Amino acid sequence: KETNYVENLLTQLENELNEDNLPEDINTLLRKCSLNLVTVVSLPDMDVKPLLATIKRFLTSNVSYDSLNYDYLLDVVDKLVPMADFDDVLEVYSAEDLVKALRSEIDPLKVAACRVIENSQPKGLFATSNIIDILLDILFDEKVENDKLITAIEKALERLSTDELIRRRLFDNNLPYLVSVKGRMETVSFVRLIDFLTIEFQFISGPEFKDIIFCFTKEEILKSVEDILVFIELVNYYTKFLLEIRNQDKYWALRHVKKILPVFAQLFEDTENYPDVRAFSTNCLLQLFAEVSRIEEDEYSLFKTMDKDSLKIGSEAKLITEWLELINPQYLVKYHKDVVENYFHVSGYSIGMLRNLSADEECFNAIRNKFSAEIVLRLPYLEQMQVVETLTRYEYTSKFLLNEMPKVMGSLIGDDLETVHYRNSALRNLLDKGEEKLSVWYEPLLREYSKAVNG
Amino acid sequence: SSLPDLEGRANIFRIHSKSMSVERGIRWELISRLCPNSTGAELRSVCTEAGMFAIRARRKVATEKDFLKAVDKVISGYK
Repeated sequence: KETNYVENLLTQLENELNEDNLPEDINTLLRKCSLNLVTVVSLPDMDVKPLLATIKRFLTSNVSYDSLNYDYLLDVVDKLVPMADFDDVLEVYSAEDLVKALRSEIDPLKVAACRVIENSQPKGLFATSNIIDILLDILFDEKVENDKLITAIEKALERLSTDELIRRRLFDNNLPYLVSVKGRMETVSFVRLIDFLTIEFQFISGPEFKDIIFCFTKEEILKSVEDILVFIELVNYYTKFLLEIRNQDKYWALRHVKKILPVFAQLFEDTENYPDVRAFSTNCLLQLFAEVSRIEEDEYSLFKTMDKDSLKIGSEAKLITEWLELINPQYLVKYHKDVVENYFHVSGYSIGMLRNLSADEECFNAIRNKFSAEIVLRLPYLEQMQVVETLTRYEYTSKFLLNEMPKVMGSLIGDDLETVHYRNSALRNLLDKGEEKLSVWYEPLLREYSKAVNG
Repeated sequence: SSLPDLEGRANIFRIHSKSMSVERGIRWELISRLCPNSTGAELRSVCTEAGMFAIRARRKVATEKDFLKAVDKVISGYK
């Protein structure tokens, strides 16, 4: 239907606010405004200048109200600014008005600015001005404990960072300031910088990249170990970094990082000196090592040095399963055929490693011998279905499950809801092969698939 | 479906620790920066876990360290 109704709700708010005294109902009205603004696409045909003028006036006026819950108002502002025509929004919240707002002491007014700056059109509007510069001083000030504002600043920054002009202001004009927060290393300020940087690396280009800000020295990483929360965030920053390297084919950045990586591995091995490292960060470190055994390099040069000197895959008794569940199976087969052959077996427990070792054909060949049709039927059905489903994932594994363990094929076809997910997953992954590849198995695979999905 | 913002995440953590025996100044903004793009009950489990690390170390009051142990277990912890 024709939603006029929405503008009727906005104008009636504009009136109840411009009044000499404000009602009790105002909060339920603002909530009704926020609710009706999610619904309806960019519509209510009027330049919104009156309500935004009234809203800006209401915020600059610090005025505490017994009824008014300032959040419900800002909720309207957050939803209004993007839907509204930005050229007319710039009239109310002028380029200078925002400089004024962000430098003020009125926290709700600052937030309003961040919603305006978030919805900047064109993006590089305030890139000529020091509006970007201000936001960074607020973001990196530990005394700023306003969660709604801190986020509004980041939500605004993330949106604007797609633009080259906005990024130039950050990594050139503000680059000296950014560098100061880094060497400063105050937990709250520093962690904010980590999180700001992990966002910025998504849009940063080869030249734009400044080594000084995105990279952490060996002496930096060791200094973080004191307040373990920082080391964890740093491990994370890098696991994330080494990932948006493969997930964007940004192999250029691989030189910058390669250097400090063994530091983490060293720190991991040392327990006599860094108990906090292996206590509070074992898992996320293992995650980062998994990423190192993935990076495009001269026959795993960096990773094998990291393994020989610090990781020592296989020497570590308790860790064998973890190594076999995480580290590149291409690498695992090449350098640890021993570890892969001697420690993997086909159990309910194994599944973790089974799904990782299956990923590389060469690796799966080294663990194909551990596959009896019997050893698999020993397991309960849920385990079997996980095993079968794992084998149903790759060409070589499906081909093996179909041809070599037909007793297992029989078990899958037969004669717990989790069991069914895995089974149906397996069933379809098999039917995607085709009538030919499947052969004797196609007719029942389809029968047992229709059986499972249709009813 | 949508996930919680840095603010909301801290709010989950703070409202949730009320019904928990927890030490004074746990830096909840910081704990939230360690659970990015993390579900409602994912964060609630980081609390259950923190509670467990306390019980595990024969403690009643859960440390921020117990929460760090909790994050590494639930968030950084692969199934």
